[PDB]
Amino acid sequence: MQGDPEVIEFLNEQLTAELTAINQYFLHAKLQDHKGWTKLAKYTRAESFDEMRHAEVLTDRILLLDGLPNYQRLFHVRVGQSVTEMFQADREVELEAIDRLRRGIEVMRAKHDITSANVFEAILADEEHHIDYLETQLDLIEKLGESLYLSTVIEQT
Amino acid sequence: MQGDPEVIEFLNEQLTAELTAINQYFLHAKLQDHKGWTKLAKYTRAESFDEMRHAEVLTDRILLLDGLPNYQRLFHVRVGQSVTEMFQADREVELEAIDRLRRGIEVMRAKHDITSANVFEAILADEEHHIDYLETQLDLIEKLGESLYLSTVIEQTQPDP
Amino acid sequence: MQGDPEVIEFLNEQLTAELTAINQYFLHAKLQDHKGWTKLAKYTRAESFDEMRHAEVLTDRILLLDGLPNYQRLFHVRVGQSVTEMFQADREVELEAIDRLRRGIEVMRAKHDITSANVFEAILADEEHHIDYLETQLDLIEKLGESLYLSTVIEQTQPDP
Amino acid sequence: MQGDPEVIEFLNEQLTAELTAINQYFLHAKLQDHKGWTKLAKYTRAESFDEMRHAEVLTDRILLLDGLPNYQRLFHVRVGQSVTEMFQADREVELEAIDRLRRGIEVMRAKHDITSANVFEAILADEEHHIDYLETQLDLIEKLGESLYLSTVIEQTQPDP
Amino acid sequence: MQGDPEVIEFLNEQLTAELTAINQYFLHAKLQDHKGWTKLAKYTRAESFDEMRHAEVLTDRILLLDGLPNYQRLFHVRVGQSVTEMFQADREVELEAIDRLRRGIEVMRAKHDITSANVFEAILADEEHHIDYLETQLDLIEKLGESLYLSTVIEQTQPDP
Amino acid sequence: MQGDPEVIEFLNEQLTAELTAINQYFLHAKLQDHKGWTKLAKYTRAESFDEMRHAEVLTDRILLLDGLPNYQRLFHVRVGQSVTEMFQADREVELEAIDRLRRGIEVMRAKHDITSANVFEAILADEEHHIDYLETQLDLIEKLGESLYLSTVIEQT
Amino acid sequence: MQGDPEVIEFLNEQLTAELTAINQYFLHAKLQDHKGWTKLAKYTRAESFDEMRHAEVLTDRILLLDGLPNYQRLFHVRVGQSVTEMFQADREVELEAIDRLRRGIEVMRAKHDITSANVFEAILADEEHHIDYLETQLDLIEKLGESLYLSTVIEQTQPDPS
Ligand SMILES: [Fe+2]
Ligand SMILES: [Fe+2]
Ligand SMILES: [Fe+2]
Ligand SMILES: [Fe+2]
Ligand SMILES: [Fe+2]
Ligand SMILES: [Fe+2]
Ligand SMILES: [Fe+2]
Ligand SMILES: [Fe+2]
Ligand SMILES: [Fe+2]
Ligand SMILES: [Fe+2]
Ligand SMILES: [Fe+2]
Ligand SMILES: [Fe+2]
Ligand SMILES: [Fe+2]
Ligand SMILES: [Fe+2]
Repeated sequence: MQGDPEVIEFLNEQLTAELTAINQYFLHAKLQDHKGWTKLAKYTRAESFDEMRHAEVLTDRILLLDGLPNYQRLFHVRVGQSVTEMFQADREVELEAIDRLRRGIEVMRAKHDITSANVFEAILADEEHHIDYLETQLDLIEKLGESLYLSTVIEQT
Repeated sequence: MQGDPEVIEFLNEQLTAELTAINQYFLHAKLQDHKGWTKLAKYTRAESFDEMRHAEVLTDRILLLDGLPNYQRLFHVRVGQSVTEMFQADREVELEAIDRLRRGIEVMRAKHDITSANVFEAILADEEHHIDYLETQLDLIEKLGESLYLSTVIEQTQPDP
Repeated sequence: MQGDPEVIEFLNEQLTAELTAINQYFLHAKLQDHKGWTKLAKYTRAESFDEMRHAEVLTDRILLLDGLPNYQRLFHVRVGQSVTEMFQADREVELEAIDRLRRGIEVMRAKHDITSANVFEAILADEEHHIDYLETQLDLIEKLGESLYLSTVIEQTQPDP
Repeated sequence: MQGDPEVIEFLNEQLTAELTAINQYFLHAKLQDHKGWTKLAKYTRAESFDEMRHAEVLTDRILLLDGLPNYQRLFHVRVGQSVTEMFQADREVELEAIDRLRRGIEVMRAKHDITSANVFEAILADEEHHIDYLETQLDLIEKLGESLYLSTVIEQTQPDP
Repeated sequence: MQGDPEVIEFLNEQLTAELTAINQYFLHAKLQDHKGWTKLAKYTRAESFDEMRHAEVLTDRILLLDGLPNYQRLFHVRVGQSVTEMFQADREVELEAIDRLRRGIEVMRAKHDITSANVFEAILADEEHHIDYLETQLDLIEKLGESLYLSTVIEQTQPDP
Repeated sequence: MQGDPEVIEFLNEQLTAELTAINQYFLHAKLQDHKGWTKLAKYTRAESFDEMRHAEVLTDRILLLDGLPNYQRLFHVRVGQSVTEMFQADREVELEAIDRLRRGIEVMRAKHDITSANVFEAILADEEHHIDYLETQLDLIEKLGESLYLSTVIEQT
Repeated sequence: MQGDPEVIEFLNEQLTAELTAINQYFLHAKLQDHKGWTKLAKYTRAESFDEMRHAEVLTDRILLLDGLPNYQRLFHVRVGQSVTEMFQADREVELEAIDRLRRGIEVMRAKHDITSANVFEAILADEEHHIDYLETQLDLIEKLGESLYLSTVIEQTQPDPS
């Protein structure tokens, strides 16, 4: 088929965000593992792979609509140094996704591309779950302090 | 059969208390899980299911006595915000249960409804065990502080799915 | 995050409806089991547990939106005596759910809370399935009569336990 | 190869009859399942799939004879509302099949298309079995009445899915 | 319940389209199998069974809305003779489906029948996937030619049993 | 028992055709395997063994009717050289069977030897299936060409 | 510890090349699967994941040397439309890899960071294996033609399943 160019622009924009999220989450995961934050890195890594699944779902639909998936562009990768900064950086990415998905759902349904809208709806629910994890961990960091929090994730390995 | 009206009232009062405890314990479990207090939420949730079995036992006995089990009323559900408040609130529920069940057992045996008394006797021992856990946790919180205590119950997961 | 207050009001209203439905369906199941309506009670009981799943899904989303899930309020629990009344009562509850869910999906989508809308959309499909079961059972009762209908659900079992 | 045009006309006519029967039996099964006539719907559904096997066998033979299988035409689908009407409608379809198959076997054998005749002979035996089931169920409905008969096929299940 | 007449009409129109697609896809699968296009027939046949599940889902929803599912009407079944014509014909069916479903979803949501809309939404995604395969195969045929393309789907078997 | 001599003549004539078909299909199968037409030879060989089953069924009935099965006579074995010729030769054999079975069914049923008629009816359906395979392959050869068709059946072995 | 800045610059440049290759190979695999070139897409995809291992090995070493792995920069992603173009594009990426790794190995050994050199030596052999496959397929396409070659990789499935 051939999609609506504005719908394809939306898919490619979210695709750029996922590729950005993949790099950010993967690098944070490697930073946390290297700092010895074993249990936390394991979670961040899996979040990275989930963004890859989002990228592949978007790519599939872009191709079905006869668009060219954008694998060249990246947004600015946020790199945190402390555990608090890493969660805050990753939360910022998911907050931009939310808005980048909400607006896309309204256009896609207005232009009747319901299947593309549902791709965004599913990603939106996932991103909302992840931000909930990030904000829950940040609340934990505020209550426990960074050291006590970090103490729960390190592993003699 | 047809129960003694005062006995059925005692059973229905405890049933109201269980329905309240189910909601209170379930919401505390969900609140703790949402705050990332993983291992603690698992325990609070299981306690919620205990009160559900208590509710079903009470309901069974009321029907056998030909009464109408009360599924309409709730007492005031106490919602804590900190971990201490949650344990204190749930302790309050179990304190009233312990008082209500003991008074009911004496009346039920006085009116010769021995089987109804034994239902309360079984629930009472359960409620006493639960209050013992709550008071034990509160003692741990006082000794360790909320943060160190919470540190032992968190797990990399923290979900709302 | 923080939801739109009207959206949370919708979620909390439906949560109130589910908690009512849980109590109504569970009591009907216990009433039916006590009357010896064995196979029918098994189904009504399972319907109760489905409403618990609806309640838990709603509770999760309310917490994610930083609201306070309402475990204090119940609507009026409708209690039937005959099989026909029980089905009619449970049908009335699902009719009110279906109306409120349609209203919420439109508001949630207009305010862009698509994830909350989809939570309602899934519950709505379940409630529509359930009302369809109730109306089909009601049609059977009209065709067979209560006695002949009840004869298909009786089983050699005990009342209490 | 290339068949006798009249033989292919016979095969295509029966294929039209089967495609009609598939639709009629499947819709009756879905109608019966929706009314809660569970065990009866399972049987009617299986009857539908048998007619699909008849359709596929006929289609294969038409292609071997280099004809064009007719998937465009349907006869009038008879839709009953009561159980009695549904059985009467499905019986009417099998009566017309049985008459046409006997006519085709004689023509096919006279024109020496023995393999086509045997395709009809096998379908005829199946349709005769099916009409025998319908008439036996109809006799039961007359003896028991619709309500008592329906009571033997009801089951604790859902309408849709 | 009782559906909106326009919603039930949309559902029945798509149901007519599925019944047409089932016949069209099944006959193409049988025609390809009879021509020895073994691996391709297996795929076309499976697509036929997808449309049957679509038909059953639509039928289920129409009955829940108290409509009469239309098992009487077929649209024009498009029959190709070459491999290209068959893919082009089946693409045409999916083009109309995609148009019909999108218009129906907007109306169904406008009339607040959200569950009916979601049935169409699920079918739409399936139809879009199928058209994507058809257009992909057509591109392969244009690049390779019919003969080379066919060479990849033939197997020593070529049956009509 | 004792069969009708005309019925036994029919059985023995079809038996001669099967013994002929066995040799023809077997030799074609060996020719195709020797030319490296691996997947095709496997099919032709199995068709050969099916004609053997026909021969045995005919022999059994001839013996039941107290006739002497003819294992001495053969019709002319057609040997093709190209793939097209082999299919055309085997199709010719099955076309003669069809006619040799149709006429036999009418006589056997007229003379009331229904069981012998049914032996022919079963063979007729099998032969009709086989000719359908032959004509389908020939149509494939016409559409693809001999080389492209042969390319689908060869095996490094 | 702390590596030599020039070594870390070499590692980060190869890391950029790997991130470029992951995207390039993954998109080629998705393009080929979407065109129905089933068996070939399977191969290109696996090549994408192998480049992911290279990135993870490179990231690990950069972190050990207390550098900041660069996950921000990409080289130009080459997207071909025909099969030949896709193979030619992927060969171009590997050709730049071979040159960069050889200079890095010599510098890394001269500066006594032998472990970093061996990381490059291992990747170097993998890239050479991959280039040999690409040139072999390109030779097959030249002998067979694009159409005949493509016929050997297609399978009845050809979707965009998600
Ligand atoms: Fe994502
Ligand atoms: Fe209790
Ligand atoms: Fe309850
Ligand atoms: Fe519910
Ligand atoms: Fe609950
Ligand atoms: Fe059908
Ligand atoms: Fe039939
Ligand atoms: Fe069929
Ligand atoms: Fe469909
Ligand atoms: Fe032999
Ligand atoms: Fe034979
Ligand atoms: Fe990636
Ligand atoms: Fe690499
Ligand atoms: Fe990656």
